[PDB]
Amino acid sequence: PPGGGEQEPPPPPAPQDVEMKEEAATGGGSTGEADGKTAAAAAEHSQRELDTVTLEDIKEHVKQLEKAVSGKEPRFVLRALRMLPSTSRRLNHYVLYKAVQGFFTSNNATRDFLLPFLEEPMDTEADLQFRPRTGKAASTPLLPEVEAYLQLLVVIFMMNSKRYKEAQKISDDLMQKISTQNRRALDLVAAKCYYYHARVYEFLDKLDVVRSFLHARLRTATLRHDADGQATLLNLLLRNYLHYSLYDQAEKLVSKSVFPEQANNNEWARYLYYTGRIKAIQLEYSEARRTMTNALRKAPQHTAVGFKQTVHKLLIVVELLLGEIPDRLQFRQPSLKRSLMPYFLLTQAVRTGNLAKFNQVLDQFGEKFQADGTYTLIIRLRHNVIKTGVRMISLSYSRISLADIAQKLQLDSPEDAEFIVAKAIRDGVIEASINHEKGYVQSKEMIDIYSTREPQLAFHQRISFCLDIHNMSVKAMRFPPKSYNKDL
Amino acid sequence: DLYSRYKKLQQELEFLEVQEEYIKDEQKNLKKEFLHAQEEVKRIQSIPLVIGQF
Amino acid sequence: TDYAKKRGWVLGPNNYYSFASQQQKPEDTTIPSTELAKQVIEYARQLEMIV
Amino acid sequence: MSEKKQPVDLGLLEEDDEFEEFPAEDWAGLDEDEDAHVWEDNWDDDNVEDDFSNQLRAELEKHGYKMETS
Repeated sequence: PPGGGEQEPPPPPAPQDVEMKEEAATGGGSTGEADGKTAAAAAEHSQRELDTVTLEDIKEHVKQLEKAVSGKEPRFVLRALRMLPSTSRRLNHYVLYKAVQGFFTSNNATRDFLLPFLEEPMDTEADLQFRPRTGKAASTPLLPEVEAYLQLLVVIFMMNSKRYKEAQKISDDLMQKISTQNRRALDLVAAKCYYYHARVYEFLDKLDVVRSFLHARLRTATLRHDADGQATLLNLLLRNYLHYSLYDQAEKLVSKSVFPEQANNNEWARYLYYTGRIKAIQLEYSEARRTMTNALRKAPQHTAVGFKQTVHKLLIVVELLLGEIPDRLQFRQPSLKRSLMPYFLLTQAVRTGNLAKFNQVLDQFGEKFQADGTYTLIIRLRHNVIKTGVRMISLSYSRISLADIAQKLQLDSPEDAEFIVAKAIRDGVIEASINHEKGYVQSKEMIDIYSTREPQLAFHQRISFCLDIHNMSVKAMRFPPKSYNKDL
Repeated sequence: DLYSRYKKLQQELEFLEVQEEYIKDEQKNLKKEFLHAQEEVKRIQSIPLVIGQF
Repeated sequence: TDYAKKRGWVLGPNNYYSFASQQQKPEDTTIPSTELAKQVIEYARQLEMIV
Repeated sequence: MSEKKQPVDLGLLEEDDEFEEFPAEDWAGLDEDEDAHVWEDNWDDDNVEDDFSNQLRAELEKHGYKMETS
């Protein structure tokens, strides 16, 4: 009784100041920032709100707060209500209601007052004037707080929060398309909503509702968008298409439209991993290699570690198809290390390529990579072994023996040697000379680079493409200084 | 007012439009003038001269 | 039978012959010098358009 | 979003809950020889090492016997 009883009212009185100061700082900062001209100043709170969201993703917020700390839940915004002029007595009220809970105690509870959150959104959310931005700035931050701990029958409470979200703003909207900074906020805000109860969705249900409406809301923007939030709404569609769609006459190349200015400094990376994951099933060797390795190298801001094990793991999964498999070399973090701790014996078992042993080795300790689903690219790997090994033979000498290298490829016949080597010949990835003088098969095996071999035409295209990248980077150092000198 | 704001505003679109090629003309001409006065104050600096001491 | 009318190649003395294989004469370098000149035009453009 | 990092990290906590500090200490048996040694070299050394961990690891002791026999 004295241990936690003496340290009980101590620890708590500490996130109160930073959360109230935070909601007054970004609330009064957002309203007090874009209040006069919201249409002139745009997206200044874009990075602010998302950095507060990623700042509160690692909240250790509620650990003990089920027991008599729940006074923060019935309290809310309460700024300048019931009359748009004459808010001075409400400036008194701001200190008053915060001071009422600070005299002795408060009658508090957790799960009772959830459903009448629409009492103020019926008449006045904040002021009767800035109702959209104050409505979303009021409701949308506090809904992941109470609808955190998605488990333990808060899924139904999440459904209540869903129908409240749609019911006040995103059933259609209050004015269809706000066409301001909170329209541009409401894109990724409504998206973030749909990601947040997308766990509720895939938890028991599947694709069959708001996702089907999200094409209509995806095109209700009119098209005149920059389509950043439209792309974020596309990302939940494509992640919904990851687990089971497999049809390619719509999303593959059909969904592929204008390719708008879709940046976010995250959405290139995760959008590109998503389209590389779905473009990874046809075994893309040129494109998804470089650009999916690029999407690995993007998003450095928060972590380069915890998520890029997936684009990394899939990346090396499709890299060992080509015969040349680079391991984890330049990045040191013990998350990808434990990620490849099962994968290491088999990815080193790629290059030597011993059939009967490594066939037993894969399924032998195969637990999670073969429990990862349907054995597809490993079942292509199982006969890609001799193709990458014979590609190492292509990196070795020319003539093919009937005992030495045929026995070495575990493949002992005159027919299958030239036959499957010829299956490497019909690829075109190699250079070989099919000749029979006595029956032995030659190859010129010329891996001579273009150094003194048509160089002008060769790095011709390198000059044009590289100068276009460097010179559009010159555009990228022209225009943001215009975005510097614009205000002054 | 409300529907007149469109066609009233279109004239402001055109008047802000006309500043584009104008600022192109200034930005192309005054740097040529800058190398005019730059080369002209350069050719003041001629090599026959007297040497003093500081 | 079918491949003599499908391929339409030369059928030699008990051998299968391969022609038109890496026979190509390289370019004159003149037309790619013209498109490189167009690249120089577009370098004067992209380097100096807004100026 | 970076909130889809959360179920992937729940998968990571299941991976760390597979073996609890059995691979950190046992693989730290190799890391204590491998810590602060540049791991780009440990991929080449791990490459030819794991290549010859099966057979003919040292093998330079055998080449003197390969002289008269080959």
